Amino acid sequence: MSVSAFNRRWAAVILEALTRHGVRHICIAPGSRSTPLTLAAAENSAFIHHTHFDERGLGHLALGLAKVSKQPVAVIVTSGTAVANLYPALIEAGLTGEKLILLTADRPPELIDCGANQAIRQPGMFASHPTHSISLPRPTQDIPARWLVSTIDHALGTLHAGGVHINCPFAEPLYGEMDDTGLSWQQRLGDWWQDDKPWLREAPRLESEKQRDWFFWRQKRGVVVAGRMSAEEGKKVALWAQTLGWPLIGDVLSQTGQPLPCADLWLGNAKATSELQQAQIVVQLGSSLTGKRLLQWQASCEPEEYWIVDDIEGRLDPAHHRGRRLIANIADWLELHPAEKRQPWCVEIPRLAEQAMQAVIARRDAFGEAQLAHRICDYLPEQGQLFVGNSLVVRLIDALSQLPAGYPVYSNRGASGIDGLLSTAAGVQRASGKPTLAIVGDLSALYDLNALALLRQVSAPLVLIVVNNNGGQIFSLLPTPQSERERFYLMPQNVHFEHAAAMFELKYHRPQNWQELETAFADAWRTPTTTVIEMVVNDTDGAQTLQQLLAQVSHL
Amino acid sequence: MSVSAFNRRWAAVILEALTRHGVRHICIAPGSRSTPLTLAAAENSAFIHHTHFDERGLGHLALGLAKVSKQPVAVIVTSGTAVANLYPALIEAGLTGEKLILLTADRPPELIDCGANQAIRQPGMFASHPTHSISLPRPTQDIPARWLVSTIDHALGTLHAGGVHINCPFAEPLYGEMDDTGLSWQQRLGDWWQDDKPWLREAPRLESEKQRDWFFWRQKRGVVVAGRMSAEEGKKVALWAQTLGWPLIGDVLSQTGQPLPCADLWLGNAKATSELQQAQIVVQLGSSLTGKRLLQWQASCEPEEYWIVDDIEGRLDPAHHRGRRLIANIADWLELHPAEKRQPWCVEIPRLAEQAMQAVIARRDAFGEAQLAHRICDYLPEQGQLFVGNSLVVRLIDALSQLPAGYPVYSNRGASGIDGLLSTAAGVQRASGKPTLAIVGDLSALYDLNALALLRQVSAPLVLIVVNNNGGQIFSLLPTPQSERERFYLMPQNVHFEHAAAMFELKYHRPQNWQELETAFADAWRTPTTTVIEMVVNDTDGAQTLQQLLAQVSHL
Ligand SMILES: Cc1ncc(C[n+]2c([C@@H](O)CCC(=O)O)sc(CCOP(=O)(O)OP(=O)(O)O)c2C)c(N)n1
Ligand SMILES: Cc1ncc(C[n+]2c([C@@H](O)CCC(=O)O)sc(CCOP(=O)(O)OP(=O)(O)O)c2C)c(N)n1
Ligand SMILES: [Mn+2]
Ligand SMILES: [Mn+2]
Repeated sequence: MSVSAFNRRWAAVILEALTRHGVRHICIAPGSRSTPLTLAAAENSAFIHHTHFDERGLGHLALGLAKVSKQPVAVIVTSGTAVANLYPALIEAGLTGEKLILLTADRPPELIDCGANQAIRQPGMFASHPTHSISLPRPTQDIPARWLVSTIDHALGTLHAGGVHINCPFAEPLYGEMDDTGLSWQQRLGDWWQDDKPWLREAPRLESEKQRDWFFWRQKRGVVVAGRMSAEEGKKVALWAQTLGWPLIGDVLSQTGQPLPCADLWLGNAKATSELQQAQIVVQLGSSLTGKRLLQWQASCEPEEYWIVDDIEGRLDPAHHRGRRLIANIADWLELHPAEKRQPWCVEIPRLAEQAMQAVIARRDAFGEAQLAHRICDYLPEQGQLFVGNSLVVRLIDALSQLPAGYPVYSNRGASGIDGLLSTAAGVQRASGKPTLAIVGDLSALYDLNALALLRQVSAPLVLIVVNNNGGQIFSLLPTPQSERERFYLMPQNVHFEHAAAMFELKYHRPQNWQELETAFADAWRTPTTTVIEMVVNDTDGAQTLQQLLAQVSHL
Repeated sequence: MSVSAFNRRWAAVILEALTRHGVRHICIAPGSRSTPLTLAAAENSAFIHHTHFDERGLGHLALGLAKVSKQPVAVIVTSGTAVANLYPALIEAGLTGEKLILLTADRPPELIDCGANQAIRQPGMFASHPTHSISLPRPTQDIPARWLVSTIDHALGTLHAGGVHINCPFAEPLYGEMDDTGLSWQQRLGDWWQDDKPWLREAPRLESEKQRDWFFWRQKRGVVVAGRMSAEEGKKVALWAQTLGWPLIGDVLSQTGQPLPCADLWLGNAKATSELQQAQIVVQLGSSLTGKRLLQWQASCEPEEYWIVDDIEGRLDPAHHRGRRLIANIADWLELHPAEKRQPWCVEIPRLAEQAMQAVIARRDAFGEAQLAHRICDYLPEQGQLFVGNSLVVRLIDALSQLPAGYPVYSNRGASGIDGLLSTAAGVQRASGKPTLAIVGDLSALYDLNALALLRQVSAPLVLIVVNNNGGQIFSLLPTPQSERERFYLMPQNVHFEHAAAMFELKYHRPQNWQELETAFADAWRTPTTTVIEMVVNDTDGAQTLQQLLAQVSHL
């Protein structure tokens, strides 16, 4: 009888199904057409609910929650451009593996392509970027609940990584009293409603087999490259490489402790690349390598075999080496391919790395973004986590700092967009409840400015450092043409962030020197709130300091 | 030989080709992969260049420019999530007709699906939303320039309406001095380079034939419904309806002068629906009707025939009436189907319309958003234009005000997104150079907050009224459930906009009464800058006032 009531019962099956696959967090944006999903979610006690008004920011909030928690995170939006705004976060999830379940409300079929308000063609609108796409039919009791739950269960159960687009059409009426319409339809699932398992259990595991010739290859001269992995995996990789006697090139994203720090500098020295030419195998664990010199060495090296171990699917070597692409949990993979103690084979590179770090330390005093990057270890919150933005900051920390082994680092380095960094950081914080240091550039902060609304709600202190060098100064590091550089690349916006902080009642500091910065941090970690720290630096100093250190270390 | 030089020669052909199709404005976001396109655009004197750091805002800026100028507008962005952020504006263009030419830089094929930084699958990523999609090949001199320009000319020449996605892969190196690589390849186009015409002229016109039985139908009892159309078309439709003696129901977007104003109120009166039951034909010109009562009457009416005349393609009647869907320029269509002088047949509705407007006038004094909407016709800038936002404001003006015939009104009412209203308003202002009044809600202003950066640059005064009723109070108008309403629908953010204005050095006023509002207006119109006027109102007053007026008029 009641369409409004059946809509809600149809939606309740969808939401309850998700709880059987570890969905705990659900992020919801406002709308009318999404009513059946949103009310089902609100009524379901299994969920932690997050809200936001900008669906692009909502998608990145969900991304951050998923990134840290390692469980699927659901999103509810209404029909129309609300759905399109989820694209950036979905694309990033497709590259780095976050499980985002996008529940996108839709008009019913009879209201598509007829000029109806807020009605667009939604099935397939994210093309190949979701791992799975479900285009649900117009709700009807003539399709059994067991079909609906089974379709959800197949999508979630078989999900190795990445997003799922579930398009959910609903016809009006959407509002009205809840009657018994659809109760017997639901009850056909019997005591599944009281169960904690999926209706259909379909959970194949995707994993490469052990490499049986590892105990041959581990005897050879090898290099370990560590990219993005978990904080615990970083510690395990550091011990493993040390035991192998192989040099470990550790990315800022690796949490290995970077025992040969400043690789972006010393990989520029001919003595280093000459010694690495002796490598017969490279075993890379993790991916999304940060530094230019590392990417260039990776592209140029010619070991007999190149292996990449990661739980991400697909090719991960942009230089297309002869070798192996091994899909595995990194910690599990290390157990299956253990190290045996062996004399180290590198003799020159440890010296060069020490010399490289000494060159950076010699330049630590100037109050600039290169020095902030170098020193950032001194400002990490205890038992906290770091969220590192894109553009210069991730490159500077990677090149100039040595981050502690096992200290959690998070980032958006799949597609490396500057469009969702504040909202992602908010999700990273909420997921773990840890004190968080997030560092972003000024254009990045402007891009996601309204995410400061989300940052009014954190469970532990969050410090947002905005490095304001007046534009995208990565384009002062790149050899962009001088005539067009300011207008068409740097795009200085000539703003500060004190009023932004004030709008959202966030504490704000603009430290002028190292002492003021240390005071600002000591202030900030005291309460479970977000503090904005704006570091104003001269436009090109960071880029130029990196360039100078590169040159200096190359001549060592 | 030089890859960087040839990249730029390939791009130069693309950009110069666009000048032969009326492209004057180009909107550019920052990046490296986009270098060939951006430098080709920058060097070409034919263009006016606009920049912005948020690609979602950039798309909407281009939308606003296209909306007013009625010419194609180009957009350049770099690869990755930058491209995804264009989706909302592209979808809106697809619905309302703006010609947006999206030049999306891409990695070359050898860097896709291999874990390379900022590389994603871009061809087809907008699915069916572009009118035309071009996936350009990896640049090479082995494909002649005549092919490249012909492909562009086909897409632009045959473009009736909506967006074009042109995906543009470029391999590194991207930077370097320009040499003669690709010069002889370009010169194969000969004096096309000096021409004002396309290489291939392909421009078939899409248009419905003259209706041969119009002289029969124009003598019947007809109703004219006017939706979105140009300001000049609105004046012509008003005269045409008046001549025929047919009642004209005119949308806020119609610029007809709304001779039977407050239709959203008087269509709720049974006597008006009874009189309209006598209508034998409904001729609707334009689409995207605003008001609920009008959409309800449209859905219930059963004239012998229902016609919709508009220059947008496809079905435009969400009630699927028996009738005709006629594709034409509305002005041309009226000339082809002229009015005959006939006696008006409606008697009751003119009475009701006057009584309805009197009911609204009686409540004009309170300092609320309903009253602002009613009185907005008194505050329109001389020789200016109005940009109306979504949610309550467009509904309140449509229901409560009578806007002058021929006074330009602009909006985003295809998909009615609240995600790009500020950036669109900026483009609307820049394209015409006219003084502009823009009115939006608080969640809408927060959504596109960083577009205040764009509003620092307007060519005539722009008044941005932000109506702050603390949340999306359209959900206090809709029968949303009270228990979940605040957290999951209204989502109050409890902010003001004084600091937002200050951040971007915009003048700001928060008037407490009508005198202060009028003082703010008078001052704002004196300089070619943006003034932010925040009207703080009681949350539910606007929605309740509309409900009350609906009830009162229904009982007349
Ligand atoms: C959504 C989107 N659209 C455009 C871009 C292009 N893009 C970049 C990629 O080239 C770099 C990706 C990376 O880190 O690898 S970096 C950059 C400027 C950032 O300026 P900033 O925050 O002030 O930082 P600073 O440069 O240190 O001063 C841009 C605009 C993008 N990434 N994402
Ligand atoms: C991108 C996106 N995502 C979500 C929505 C859903 N949505 C709406 C559509 O349902 C109504 C469209 C219309 O027809 O006008 S209106 C609305 C609230 C806006 O709040 P406000 O600015 O403070 O204004 P007020 O309600 O008058 O107080 C939302 C959140 C959307 N439209 N677009
Ligand atoms: Mn910057
Ligand atoms: Mn509001």
